[PDB]
Amino acid sequence: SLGFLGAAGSTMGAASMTLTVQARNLLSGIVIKQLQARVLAVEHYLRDQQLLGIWGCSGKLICCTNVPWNSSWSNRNLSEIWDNMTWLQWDKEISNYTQIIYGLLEESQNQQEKNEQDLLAL
Amino acid sequence: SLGFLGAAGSTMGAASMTLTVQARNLLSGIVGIKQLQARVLAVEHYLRDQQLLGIWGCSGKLICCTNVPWNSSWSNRNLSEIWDNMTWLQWDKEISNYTQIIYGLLEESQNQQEKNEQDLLAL
Amino acid sequence: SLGFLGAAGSTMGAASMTLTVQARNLLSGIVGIKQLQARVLAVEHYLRDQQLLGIWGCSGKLICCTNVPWNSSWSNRNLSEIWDNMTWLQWDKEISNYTQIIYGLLEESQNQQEKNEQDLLAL
Amino acid sequence: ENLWVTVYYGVPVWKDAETTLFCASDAKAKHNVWATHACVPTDPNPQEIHLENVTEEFNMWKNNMVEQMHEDIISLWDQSLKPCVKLTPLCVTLQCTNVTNNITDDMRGELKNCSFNMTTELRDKKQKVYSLFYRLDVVQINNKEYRLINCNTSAITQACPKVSFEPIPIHYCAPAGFAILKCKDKKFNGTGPCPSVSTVQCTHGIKPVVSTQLLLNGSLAEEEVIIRSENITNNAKNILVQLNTPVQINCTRPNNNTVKSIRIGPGQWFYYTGDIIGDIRQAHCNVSKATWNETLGKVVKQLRKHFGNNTIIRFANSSGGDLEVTTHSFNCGGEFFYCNTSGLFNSTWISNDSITLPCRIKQIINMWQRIGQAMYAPPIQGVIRCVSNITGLILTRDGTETFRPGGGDMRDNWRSELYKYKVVKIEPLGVAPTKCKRR
Amino acid sequence: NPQEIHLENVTEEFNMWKNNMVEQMHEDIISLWDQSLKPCVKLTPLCVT
Amino acid sequence: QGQLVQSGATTTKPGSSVKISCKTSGYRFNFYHINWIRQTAGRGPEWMGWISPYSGDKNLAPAFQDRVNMTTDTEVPVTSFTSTGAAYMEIRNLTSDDTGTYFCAKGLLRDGSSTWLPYLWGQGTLLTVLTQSASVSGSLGQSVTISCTGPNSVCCSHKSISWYQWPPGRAPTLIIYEDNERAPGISPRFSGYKSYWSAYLTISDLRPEDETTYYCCSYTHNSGCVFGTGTKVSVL
Ligand SMILES: *[C@@H]1O[C@H](CO)[C@@H](O[C@@H]2O[C@H](CO)[C@@H](O[C@@H]3O[C@H](CO[C@H]4O[C@H](CO)[C@@H](O)[C@H](O)[C@@H]4O)[C@@H](O)[C@H](O[C@H]4O[C@H](CO)[C@@H](O)[C@H](O)[C@@H]4O)[C@@H]3O)[C@H](O)[C@H]2NC(C)=O)[C@H](O)[C@H]1NC(C)=O
Ligand SMILES: *[C@@H]1O[C@H](CO)[C@@H](O[C@@H]2O[C@H](CO)[C@@H](O[C@@H]3O[C@H](CO)[C@@H](O)[C@H](O)[C@@H]3O)[C@H](O)[C@H]2NC(C)=O)[C@H](O)[C@H]1NC(C)=O
Ligand SMILES: *[C@@H]1O[C@H](CO)[C@@H](O[C@@H]2O[C@H](CO)[C@@H](O[C@@H]3O[C@H](CO)[C@@H](O)[C@H](O)[C@@H]3O)[C@H](O)[C@H]2NC(C)=O)[C@H](O)[C@H]1NC(C)=O
Ligand SMILES: *[C@@H]1O[C@H](CO)[C@@H](O[C@@H]2O[C@H](CO)[C@@H](O)[C@H](O)[C@H]2NC(C)=O)[C@H](O)[C@H]1NC(C)=O
Ligand SMILES: *[C@@H]1O[C@H](CO)[C@@H](O[C@@H]2O[C@H](CO)[C@@H](O)[C@H](O)[C@H]2NC(C)=O)[C@H](O)[C@H]1NC(C)=O
Ligand SMILES: *[C@@H]1O[C@H](CO)[C@@H](O[C@@H]2O[C@H](CO)[C@@H](O)[C@H](O)[C@H]2NC(C)=O)[C@H](O)[C@H]1NC(C)=O
Ligand SMILES: *[C@@H]1O[C@H](CO)[C@@H](O[C@@H]2O[C@H](CO)[C@@H](O)[C@H](O)[C@H]2NC(C)=O)[C@H](O)[C@H]1NC(C)=O
Ligand SMILES: *[C@@H]1O[C@H](CO)[C@@H](O)[C@H](O)[C@H]1NC(C)=O
Ligand SMILES: *[C@@H]1O[C@H](CO)[C@@H](O)[C@H](O)[C@H]1NC(C)=O
Ligand SMILES: *[C@@H]1O[C@H](CO)[C@@H](O)[C@H](O)[C@H]1NC(C)=O
Ligand SMILES: *[C@@H]1O[C@H](CO)[C@@H](O)[C@H](O)[C@H]1NC(C)=O
Ligand SMILES: *[C@@H]1O[C@H](CO)[C@@H](O)[C@H](O)[C@H]1NC(C)=O
Ligand SMILES: *[C@@H]1O[C@H](CO)[C@@H](O)[C@H](O)[C@H]1NC(C)=O
Ligand SMILES: *[C@@H]1O[C@H](CO)[C@@H](O)[C@H](O)[C@H]1NC(C)=O
Ligand SMILES: *[C@@H]1O[C@H](CO)[C@@H](O)[C@H](O)[C@H]1NC(C)=O
Ligand SMILES: *[C@@H]1O[C@H](CO)[C@@H](O)[C@H](O)[C@H]1NC(C)=O
Ligand SMILES: *[C@@H]1O[C@H](CO)[C@@H](O)[C@H](O)[C@H]1NC(C)=O
Ligand SMILES: *[C@@H]1O[C@H](CO)[C@@H](O)[C@H](O)[C@H]1NC(C)=O
Ligand SMILES: *[C@@H]1O[C@H](CO)[C@@H](O)[C@H](O)[C@H]1NC(C)=O
Ligand SMILES: *[C@@H]1O[C@H](CO)[C@@H](O)[C@H](O)[C@H]1NC(C)=O
Ligand SMILES: *[C@@H]1O[C@H](CO)[C@@H](O)[C@H](O)[C@H]1NC(C)=O
Ligand SMILES: *[C@@H]1O[C@H](CO)[C@@H](O)[C@H](O)[C@H]1NC(C)=O
Repeated sequence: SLGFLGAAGSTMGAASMTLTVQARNLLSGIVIKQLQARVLAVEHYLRDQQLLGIWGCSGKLICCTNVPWNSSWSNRNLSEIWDNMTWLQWDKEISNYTQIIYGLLEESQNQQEKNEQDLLAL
Repeated sequence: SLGFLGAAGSTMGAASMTLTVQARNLLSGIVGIKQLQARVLAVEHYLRDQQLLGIWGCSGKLICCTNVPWNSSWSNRNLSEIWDNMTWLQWDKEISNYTQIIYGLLEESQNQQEKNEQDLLAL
Repeated sequence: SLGFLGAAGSTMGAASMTLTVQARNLLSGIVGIKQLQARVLAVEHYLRDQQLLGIWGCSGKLICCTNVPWNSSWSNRNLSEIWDNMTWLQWDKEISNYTQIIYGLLEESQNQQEKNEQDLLAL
Repeated sequence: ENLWVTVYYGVPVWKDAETTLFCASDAKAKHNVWATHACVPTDPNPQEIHLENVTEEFNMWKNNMVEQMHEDIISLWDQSLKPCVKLTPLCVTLQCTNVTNNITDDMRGELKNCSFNMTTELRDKKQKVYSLFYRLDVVQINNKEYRLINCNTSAITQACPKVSFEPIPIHYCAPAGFAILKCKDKKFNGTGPCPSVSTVQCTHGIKPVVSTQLLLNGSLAEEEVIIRSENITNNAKNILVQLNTPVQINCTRPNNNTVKSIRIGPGQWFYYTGDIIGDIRQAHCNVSKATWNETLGKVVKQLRKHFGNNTIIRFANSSGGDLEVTTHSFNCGGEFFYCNTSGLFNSTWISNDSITLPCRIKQIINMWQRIGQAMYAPPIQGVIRCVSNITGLILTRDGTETFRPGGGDMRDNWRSELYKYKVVKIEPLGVAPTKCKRR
Repeated sequence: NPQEIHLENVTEEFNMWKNNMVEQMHEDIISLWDQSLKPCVKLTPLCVT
Repeated sequence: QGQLVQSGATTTKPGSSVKISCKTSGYRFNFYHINWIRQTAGRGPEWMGWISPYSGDKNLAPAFQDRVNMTTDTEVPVTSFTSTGAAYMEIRNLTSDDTGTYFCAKGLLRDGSSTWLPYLWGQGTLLTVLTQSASVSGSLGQSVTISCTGPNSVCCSHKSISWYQWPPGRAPTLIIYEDNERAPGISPRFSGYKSYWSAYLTISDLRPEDETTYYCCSYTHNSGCVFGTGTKVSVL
């Protein structure tokens, strides 16, 4: 337990084990312009849950998907990522294809919902 | 991929296959008293829609089935006469007579389903 | 059906069977700088209640059971001495000494449960 | 066969509604009266989505975007007028003369040289100064004594000389969960079901041009010329004519006026009309005669579609009322022009070179909604000349037929542009029966 | 209790001359000065000989 | 709902070309195809062709390939879901052998496998291979079963079968479509069944108004209605 943003410079795997400590400080704390920031802040939180729900990860901090990993995004290996980099430099390197990944997650969850609706008809 | 509200005049089944495209533009986009009042108003409608979504047990899912049956007095039409035959606009226009009753029945059915699950999990 | 806050003086179990009736009147109704400040504040309390609901793994459900046990030092009373014996008001009055500890333990239990599920899904 | 209810989030169903609309303008940076700096600057791509098989009922005469824009424009005028210097000390007795006005003995009163005592930076001292006032801004007392028109009726404040009254495009937009319905029918009457409907988040660039009897810098009809009215059979409802070929108008004041900065009080410097360099001429507007005749012909050919091919209609000038109603009134270069339009609507049409219009100049203008607040337009130096497109008309029926122009309400000018747009809300929840059951 | 959390292994690029807190504080101070100056008595009558 | 009104009953000698109008009301004229079907005295009911008042894409029978001309004009939206339209049809090399009653009928749905099927029929205008049961009858309370069959060019799952009730010279009415599904408002006493070589229409608990003739249609998603000979029912 290191606190809020404690594992900024740590490896990605070390920071992955403490996700609630950052999740519980996204809309709380002590919060005319000032009220505008709160109304703006909640829109970004709901922006984060809207994308969370549209991918089928409603109410879960770690969710696995059906889309595969494209090597053109990053050629590095698993032991070359989790015990090898911090989230800052990872987000710096992969910041070239995040939107594409988000769209693929959206469409994969949409087709998964359609498949479940088709399957539930027997 | 037709975009936001692309299947307005389309059949209900065709629009049902693209639900994310309308769901992702309900609280985002580009949105001084007038400007801030609309955002606070807009977020209340999303939470109005999500609160009803959760009270029926459809939390975080765009297609959810229920336990309540279909009452013929609401509408006598058939399935193939709805999904491949009508648009969502005229459907909401015609069924706008009994929506409150259906919402109440969904509420009570989910409540009794939760009570039944609480009773069953005691073994 | 007694309405909103009907079972204030009733036993806790009696009020437990009507939870939707109180849940549907937390952000709706009929709700102007003063007026807008309360709306923005009111939705923060609903999200304050919903955020804690999601971090414990009870996303979108009014009755959820947990993995943490009951500590006798909190309260020594029995089940028939709680559900058929007291109202929610006096219960919240009595248990208002250790709620924060319970909330933290719920947080950590859900976190470890998520970690266990991530470990198990790797086969 | 036991069919169960199924919920869908994000169904294409909308309902007509009224909501608050915000302003967005393309980037240009001084600061105009419309406070367009306070609106969002960048429009990347106004993404219009054609809604096929969607025929929706529009009603421009019950539209709510127009009322919102009306109140917003009033708010912009008063917001720009709030921090400027008050002119309460200016309501005094004036000694006025015809300075070289007695040339032909015609336009002697049009502009007048007035001297008077006025306050200075020190409370105890006074200063006697002179200026030039247009005829339309002063009223006699009775000798050569005069007084401002607004003194007996309202308080007076001048505009700050940095804000420009030139209109710039405004894109009106709807918040999240709302949309604007654009009807793309080229023969849209303005009311009823539109067969080809599209959706947008923002309108096109709309300029707030305050004009009368002639719509300036407006949108063009794609085909024919379109005639709109609530109850065309009612003479008490104005007729809005929209053209497809714009007619160009050239307005000018050639009097080379000069400004004289005079200090009224602490941190307050007034701008009077100092002198006129060169000749003293008349402000006027030109329009080509043949183009006006052709556009009048195409207007009457569509007017005949609701009154008969054989009935003969004619065009005459205004019937009376306030100054702003009986004239072509607008804001050119900054100063307010009022042009006599008797030379335009002076033709009778039977079953089957350029002209010029004299204009007078005002700088004391009162608000068209509430009387009790008056704005002094600071005089503009040099020679004023503006070229504009007349694209629409505001006619009034009398009850053969005669048509007289007019329309003194500010919201007519906005109705001339927001007929294509309709604001709707989205209820994205939809229930329908299916053969699926939970668990 | 101003809770400061040391971010170890974190080397971050700072730039005080392009910082935005300073300009914001400048405008806040100006706004506060004018807010305090708004309701007090004007001295226009004081400009005499 | 929805209603379709036809033109007048005028007569003309061979060699000419006549036009028949069909005005629609009470529904989106763009949402459904329109079919023209002619009932001849010396022949069975013949599907002539359909067009789409939305896509303008036409498809006729090869017997009317180079001899019939069918057009429409744009709709007039009445409400968000009601429209008024028209449809015109002519025959170029027209003789006196094409005498009969012509019907214009709107499509069944706007999607699926039975889109263009003639569902809502008109009043009928007076002008100048699939075999079914010969004749069957019954009494009040019992059930009847009418057969329908034809060669491999018009039989089998390969195609879909519909069942129509048709009073002589009057407005028809659809009973069964895609081999088992019945039209809305049809009593459950009617049942459709389909074997690999024939289709059966079962009618239990008969009633006096059922004294009528019946036909069956063989049709795919992009073809025409292949009618039958006819089954004359008797009593009352
Ligand atoms: C606005 O409203 C109009 C009118 O309702 C809609 O147009 C309908 O669109 C649907 C599909 O969107 C059409 O139904 C489909 O027709 C397909 C082909 O029909 C064409 O066939 C030939 C091929 O070129 C054309 O010559 C002919 O004129 C038709 O245009 C079918 O393929 C569809 O499925 C059927 O066939 C396939 C074949 O593989 C099978 O797999 C299926 O199971 C099924 O049997 C389907 O039938 C319908 O015909 C159109 N109606 C009209 C009047 O044109 C618009 O779609 C609508 N717009 C929006 C945006 O919703
Ligand atoms: C409006 O009226 C005022 C009077 O209140 C005019 O100002 C006066 O104009 C006269 C004539 O130009 C000036 O007299 C001249 O003075 C100069 C300089 O001493 C002298 O060389 C000339 O021979 C002549 O005598 C007078 O000084 C001036 N007074 C003031 C206070 O300005 C003004 O010109 C009028 N405006 C117009 C547009 O006519
Ligand atoms: C209708 O639109 C036209 C153009 O879109 C307007 O004409 C514009 O009028 C203004 C002031 O009358 C002109 O501004 C001046 O421009 C000159 C250019 O050298 C500048 O030196 C001046 O300081 C001043 O800024 C503007 O140029 C002119 N635009 C064009 C293209 O000619 C017209 O005013 C509009 N009509 C109404 C009633 O507002
Ligand atoms: C007056 O009308 C003419 C013609 O409608 C305008 O010229 C058009 O301007 C638009 C936008 O600037 C162009 O897309 C067109 O190609 C132009 N066409 C022609 C024939 O010039 C002109 O801009 C209008 N002037 C004013 C002041 O509104
Ligand atoms: C209007 O009058 C002003 C003077 O009041 C003229 O301004 C002069 O313009 C010329 C241009 O070459 C300059 O050289 C002079 O220095 C200007 N004089 C002053 C006092 O600034 C202006 O040119 C006149 N305009 C018209 C159209 O007549
Ligand atoms: C109004 O003024 C404009 C420009 O001052 C005139 O338009 C010009 O017309 C001449 C024709 O001799 C062309 O050569 C120019 O190119 C035009 N200028 C522009 C900017 O297009 C117009 O003719 C005048 N109209 C009237 C009625 O006087
Ligand atoms: C079907 O008949 C219509 C007439 O209602 C034909 O439409 C006209 O045909 C003529 C001759 O080709 C053209 O000059 C007209 O422009 C057409 N339209 C109208 C509105 O008159 C149509 O061509 C005929 N169909 C075929 C295939 O010939
Ligand atoms: C990787 O991405 C490229 C371009 O985005 C695409 O063509 C390719 O199919 C992708 N491969 C995989 C395995 O996803
Ligand atoms: C990301 O894109 C930028 C600009 O195209 C490029 O300079 C950079 O090398 C890219 N990085 C990766 C990891 O693809
Ligand atoms: C249908 O609704 C009516 C009144 O809402 C009710 O009396 C009836 O029992 C309902 N039927 C079914 C089958 O739910
Ligand atoms: C749906 O089917 C019915 C069947 O009678 C038909 O009347 C209607 O026009 C069809 N379309 C709609 C939008 O209801
Ligand atoms: C809704 O109810 C009203 C009043 O009972 C009735 O007039 C109307 O026809 C009904 N509409 C529908 C679609 O049931
Ligand atoms: C009860 O709580 C105390 C302190 O909060 C702790 O020491 C003890 O282990 C707990 N026991 C149980 C059974 O939860
Ligand atoms: C809670 O604490 C208060 C004082 O802090 C005490 O009076 C009360 O008895 C306590 N109740 C329980 C149930 O521990
Ligand atoms: C200006 O001239 C007109 C011409 O009739 C005259 O009536 C008026 O009194 C004059 N004003 C003066 C000299 O102040
Ligand atoms: C200014 O005041 C004096 C007071 O003696 C008066 O004589 C003079 O007429 C006033 N000025 C004007 C323009 O009336
Ligand atoms: C002010 O004077 C004008 C001059 O004619 C007059 O029309 C108007 O009625 C007067 N206003 C009042 C309130 O007397
Ligand atoms: C405008 O045109 C529509 C189109 O049908 C018509 O219904 C309406 O009556 C017309 N209104 C006027 C005022 O002419
Ligand atoms: C239009 O006005 C006339 C008389 O002014 C009136 O009789 C008629 O009812 C009005 N039209 C409508 C739709 O009310
Ligand atoms: C008027 O002339 C037009 C020609 O454009 C014609 O269509 C219309 O029928 C005529 N109306 C009358 C009443 O003669
Ligand atoms: C406008 O001019 C006409 C003649 O050109 C004239 O009769 C009329 O009185 C004038 N109007 C005004 C307000 O001067
Ligand atoms: C108006 O028309 C009449 C007759 O054509 C003509 O005598 C008169 O001079 C015209 N006046 C104007 C201002 O056009």
